[PDB]
Amino acid sequence: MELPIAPIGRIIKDAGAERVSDDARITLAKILEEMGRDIASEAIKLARHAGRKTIKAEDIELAVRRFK
Amino acid sequence: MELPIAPIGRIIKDAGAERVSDDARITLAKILEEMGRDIASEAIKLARHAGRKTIKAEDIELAVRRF
Amino acid sequence: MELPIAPIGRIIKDAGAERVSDDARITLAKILEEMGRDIASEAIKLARHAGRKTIKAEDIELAVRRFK
Amino acid sequence: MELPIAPIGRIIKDAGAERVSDDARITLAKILEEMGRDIASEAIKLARHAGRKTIKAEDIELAVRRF
Amino acid sequence: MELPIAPIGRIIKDAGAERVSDDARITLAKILEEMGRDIASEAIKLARHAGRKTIKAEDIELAVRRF
Amino acid sequence: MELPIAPIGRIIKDAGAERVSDDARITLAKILEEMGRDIASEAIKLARHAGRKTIKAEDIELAVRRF
DNA sequence: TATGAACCGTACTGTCGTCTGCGGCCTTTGATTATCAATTAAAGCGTTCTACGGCGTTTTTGATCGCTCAACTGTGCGAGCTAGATCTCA
DNA sequence: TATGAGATCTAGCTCGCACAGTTGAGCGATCAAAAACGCCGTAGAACGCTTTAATTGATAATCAAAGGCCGCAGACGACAGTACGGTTCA
Ligand SMILES: C[As](C)(=O)[O-]
Ligand SMILES: C[As](C)(=O)[O-]
Ligand SMILES: C[As](C)(=O)[O-]
Repeated sequence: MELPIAPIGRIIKDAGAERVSDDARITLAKILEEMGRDIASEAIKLARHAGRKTIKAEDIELAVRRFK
Repeated sequence: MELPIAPIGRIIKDAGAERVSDDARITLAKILEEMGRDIASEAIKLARHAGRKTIKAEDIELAVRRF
Repeated sequence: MELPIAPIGRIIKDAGAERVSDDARITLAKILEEMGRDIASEAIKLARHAGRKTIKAEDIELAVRRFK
Repeated sequence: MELPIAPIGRIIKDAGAERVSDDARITLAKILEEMGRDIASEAIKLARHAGRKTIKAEDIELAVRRF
Repeated sequence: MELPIAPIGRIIKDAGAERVSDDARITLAKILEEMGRDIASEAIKLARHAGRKTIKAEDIELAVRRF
Repeated sequence: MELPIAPIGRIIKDAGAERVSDDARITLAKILEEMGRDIASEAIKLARHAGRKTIKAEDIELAVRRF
């Protein structure tokens, strides 16, 4: 669990939530981290397909146009 | 930009990336934050529909199954 | 409708079908052609992400590695 | 090899490809043929589950909802 | 949450678990219930495709093939 | 057969089934129980690998990512 | 990874509450026989679009070079994670 | 509407995110020889179309069976409250 809980809680709060449960925060944390991992994997596959070793923003933006 | 860059960089690195550009990190940050905001909004609408004011984990888990 | 109907009908026949409706054949034709177009499009985006303009088998296998 | 190569090449061309390798055409051919076989099999099982022996469009459209 | 927790806990116990967390029991409960709902839906689609209104064991056994 | 039939029947009913055969209920029961046993076993092996003896929800959530 | 150590947080015994399970009768739906049209297979026709090169040529993909740029030490001020009290919904 | 349940708030104690050069490396460039795709006219093997004709999938109606619903005795899942073996800290 690399992602911190507090900023995500602040996200849910900024979304319009009066009160936010810790379970919701941790859940959204694990979910967002999961999506991050998947998108990262796709971007890596893309960059590796592009003959490059460094992950650029292009790889992320292209990998994100395929769910998740 | 509520989400920090370093942990996300650690995510991309743990995914199998030898080197990661800062632009990629910031991009993935904005993307994850966007998804977070949207999902949070949906969960808020669900919980508000459920007669509750506090966002519980069920609201999140149900909201993510609406993408 | 780029794809011919008869070979696809022969595919359904080779699958184990005693009798095959024409509606089923044309339907499967439109479906397979649709899938083909989608996969081709994805492979094109992948190759275009690369330094190439020509679509190679790698692009096809990678686009099919992320589903139609 | 039930499927012809040329129409599929024309499909890739209609997708927006300037130049297309033969390997890509044959690969996409084998892939589309594979999917065709799988969907056909599923549709056959579907119709066989029913009181019919003939494969109708309904069976295909229902079998394709299994990816 | 239609499914009870205790029998599932007994399942995990019969699997070879010395001690079982309640979170694990509830998790496996919701998961198994989810799978049950999905399989039930598929079986319903199957029986409705078969021109019948009653869900028979055939529909379940065929719906569980997805897999 | 650790799992009860009635709640599963209520699941199939909640899925949209007008009428449900008892054979279908028992079948889905045995299926869900089977999946439960397999997933439980996998989770047990997972927890046994992690240096813990107690099965937590994490082990289940990781075991279900094998299907 | 090994030594403990404080503390979650289980297994536990036992009690209460609900839920299943089951046999009752009934109502509806499941196959089943029989009829009858829908339609799909089989063959044979004509015509098209396949597959196959031969060359001309766009396009790769080699190799080598500055060159931005990401990783990686160390630092300070920021940021989250925690513990406890108070209330606000659940 | 009564009560745990639990989320917000306050404060502070760390924790790791942010940052600034430094060093080294992967990246985009520059042409360049060569794989390799496109073009296109040719021979031919297909797809398509169509009528014969029989197998089939509906329709209709009668029969039997098989869930649904109701209600009851008994099973067992849920729920505190308490010693402790286990987990996750250091
Ligand atoms: C205090 As608020 C912005 O989470 O409603
Ligand atoms: C040759 As083209 C214009 O169909 O990509
Ligand atoms: C005693 As056991 C098989 O439930 O761990």
